[PDB]
Amino acid sequence: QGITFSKNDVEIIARETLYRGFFSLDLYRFRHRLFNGGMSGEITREIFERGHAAVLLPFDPVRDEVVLVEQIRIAAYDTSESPWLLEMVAGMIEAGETVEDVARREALEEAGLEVGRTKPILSYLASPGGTSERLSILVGEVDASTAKGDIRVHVVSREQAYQWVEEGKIDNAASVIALQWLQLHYHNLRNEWT
Amino acid sequence: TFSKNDVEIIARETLYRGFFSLDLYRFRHRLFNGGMSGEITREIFERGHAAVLLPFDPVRDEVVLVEQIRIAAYDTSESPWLLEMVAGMIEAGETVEDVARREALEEAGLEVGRTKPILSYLASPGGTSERLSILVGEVDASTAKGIHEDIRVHVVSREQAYQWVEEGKIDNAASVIALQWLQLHYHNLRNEWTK
Ligand SMILES: Nc1ncnc2c1ncn2[C@@H]1O[C@H](COP(=O)(O)OP(=O)(O)OP(=O)(O)O)[C@@H](O)[C@H]1O
Repeated sequence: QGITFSKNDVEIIARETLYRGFFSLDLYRFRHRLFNGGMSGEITREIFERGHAAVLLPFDPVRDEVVLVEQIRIAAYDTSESPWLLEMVAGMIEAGETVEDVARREALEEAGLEVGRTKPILSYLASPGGTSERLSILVGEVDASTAKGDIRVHVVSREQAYQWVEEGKIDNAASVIALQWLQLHYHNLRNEWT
Repeated sequence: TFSKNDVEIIARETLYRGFFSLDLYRFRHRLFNGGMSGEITREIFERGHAAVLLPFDPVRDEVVLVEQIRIAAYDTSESPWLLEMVAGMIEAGETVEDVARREALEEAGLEVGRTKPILSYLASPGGTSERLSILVGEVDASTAKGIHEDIRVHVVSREQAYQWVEEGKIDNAASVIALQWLQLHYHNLRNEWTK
């Protein structure tokens, strides 16, 4: 079956910016259809607005290796042993840029990686109870033996990277989603990129 | 190679206090080439942390999803009504399991049997501290009833739920992560819970 209602079954009455700095905190005021058939009353929700991002999983299909980038993310501090995380290449998307354009650029800049073919993985909402942020992931064909370049660049086997997901050593959403997808799809990907 | 001793959090300055909070972290950290950074500031969205339950019936190979509006999805989605995992915020002194069991009962009338941790992830750690801890919980999908803020309960085959991830019809991080895990692990999990 699936979801019942569409973007046309909600009325956004007004938006209000409660905080504006590098990012924003907005208040949405809205009403929406109910499953029974009625119309909700007026609801307000706080929403963290920080734009949207492109993510690239660098995968070498011949070596069966991924490239990860390590750097500090201070928001991890309170719930992690260390705030230095192993992550995918990623960048914010500015007006007029494509996901692929940003993903290729950041792969070159962050990890010194020239990307061959790309393929979409998935596009996901990071945490839609409280933020609008959407991240669109591509897998990018790389030669992992060329990975060069603060930030530290790591080359590891696909199996090792996935075991690190299982063990909680990689535990940021973008990387977890990308590496789980790779564990499910690497056979067909290796075939396609031969 | 760095630990928390390699960070100095100078201050956390309140930027906004409402239902959620926004703080300015002011900090210095050690550099890979040696030495410390200067003062760095980052805006961090603080909303607590969450417990997430993937309700899985191993006898029937079915999963239970809950549907409701998430207005933050509006600007980038076909619809702001999302198909999701049971979830709730963890309050002081609560365990992940306490919250998962409570929300499973309240939102979907489900009693939970055995549980296994799937994984615990940071939603978007460049800008928010939020951590979400996912459990898979054994349920009898023939007890999945809608109760009676506005939620609809869906019972679907695991294969359909995973096909919806592939198609983008399920596209929130918690549900994508849980259902990808299930697609990787269901054969062993069904054996473990039907032995
Ligand atoms: N939470 C935040 N609060 C304030 N500014 C931010 C935040 N996140 C990112 N920025 C700004 O966005 C720029 C690019 O963001 P990005 O996620 O690439 O950070 P980064 O990897 O720490 O970057 P940098 O190489 O500048 O250290 C950062 O240099 C910083 O100026």
